[PDB]
Amino acid sequence: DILLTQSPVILSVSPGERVSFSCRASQSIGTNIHWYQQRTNGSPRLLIKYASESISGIPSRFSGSGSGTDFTLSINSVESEDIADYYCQQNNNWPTTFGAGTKLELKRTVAAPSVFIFPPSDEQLKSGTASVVCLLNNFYPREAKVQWKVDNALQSGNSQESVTEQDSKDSTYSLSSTLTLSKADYEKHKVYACEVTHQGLSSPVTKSFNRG
Amino acid sequence: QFDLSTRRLK
Amino acid sequence: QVQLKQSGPGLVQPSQSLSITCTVSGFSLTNYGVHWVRQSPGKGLEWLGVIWSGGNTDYNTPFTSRLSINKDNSKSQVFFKMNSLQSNDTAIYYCARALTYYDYEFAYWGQGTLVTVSAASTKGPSVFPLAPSSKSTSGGTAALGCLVKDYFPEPVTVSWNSGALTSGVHTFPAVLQSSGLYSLSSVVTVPSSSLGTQTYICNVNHKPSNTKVDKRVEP
Repeated sequence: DILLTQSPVILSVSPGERVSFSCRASQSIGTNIHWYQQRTNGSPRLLIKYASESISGIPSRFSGSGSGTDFTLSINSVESEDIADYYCQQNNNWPTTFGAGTKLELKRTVAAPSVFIFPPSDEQLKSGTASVVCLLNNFYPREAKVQWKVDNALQSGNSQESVTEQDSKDSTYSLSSTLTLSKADYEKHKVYACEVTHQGLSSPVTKSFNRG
Repeated sequence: QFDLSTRRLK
Repeated sequence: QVQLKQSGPGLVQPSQSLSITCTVSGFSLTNYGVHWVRQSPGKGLEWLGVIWSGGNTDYNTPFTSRLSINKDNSKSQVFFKMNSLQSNDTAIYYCARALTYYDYEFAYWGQGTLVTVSAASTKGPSVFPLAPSSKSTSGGTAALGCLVKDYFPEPVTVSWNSGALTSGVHTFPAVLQSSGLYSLSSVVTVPSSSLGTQTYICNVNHKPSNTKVDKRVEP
């Protein structure tokens, strides 16, 4: 089987910049290479066939070149909608094989998160569990710190974070930190606090509530 | 590494 | 137009078998081959096989003994079946069609089918509101959401107001809890002045358990 090596694994660029993805083959494959885009939650989308040939419905900014073992996909001026993974495919040798892919990330200006907090619903409390959700909305860059405190007691290990993929429109990220307790522990305490640290904030933002 | 939840490299 | 629509996601026990149906439209199976590709964390995109116009099949070498593809031309259906699955066979399975009948440049893909291989049991989620308030409000904008908790396996689909609300929506990737069950939240920001006039509903659909819940979210 032909091994296709895509390098680097991650590309980070600013809008309007030209960008190139590389695909190297373990032996000559002529111009038998196709390129694909995969967006968040998407199926692969065909961009270029046979190294350089265009595809109906694909923006002109996408092109491809190369022959033999060294191939290049190019976007002449990156947009935010280009945030995706890119894969190469050879079909000179059976079976057709794919590269491991390159991730395309966009830079943008620092944006502080909007911070919101949600107490557990009475509904969930009936089930005997309490989730407190802290939301960090539309921020950049991705790095952030979320610290939970219950009645001035620092929480550790009892929360889980999730971060969205980069927004294809504004290039931001959003994050949820969920603190989980039993109903009993939740009822034994008053003050629930989510403290947020981020590069876009000149001081930590604390969002909190008193149970009741 | 490919993530089945998001269909994106992580 | 040309479309490939696969059967929904689900759970399959280890050592058992996997079956996916690909229903096509906008072209005839008698004129095009249908290919099967998968995408796994371990090996990324792998070409699995193909059933051609005339019924001939090709299978990638490592799968020749545990893979069968069949079809009903009149029904425009292609059937993918794979035996003795292990946990690393957990992957997204795609059916696909090339530009020309004989080629392999895949211009048309099905939506994919997330197949989880695990000994565990299918469990539907509970849906709880993330109610908007003064503590989720800033500058005329309120945030609200739904907590989709304790389901297995992935995935769940979440929409808002039956698809009519898409702007400002963030559905977070599921996280696996120590219980071995998944949980996620879906949020959306709206003008706070619409809270007294507009209804907000998260439509949650966990296909592997055939569980559909519509959760109204109020301040």
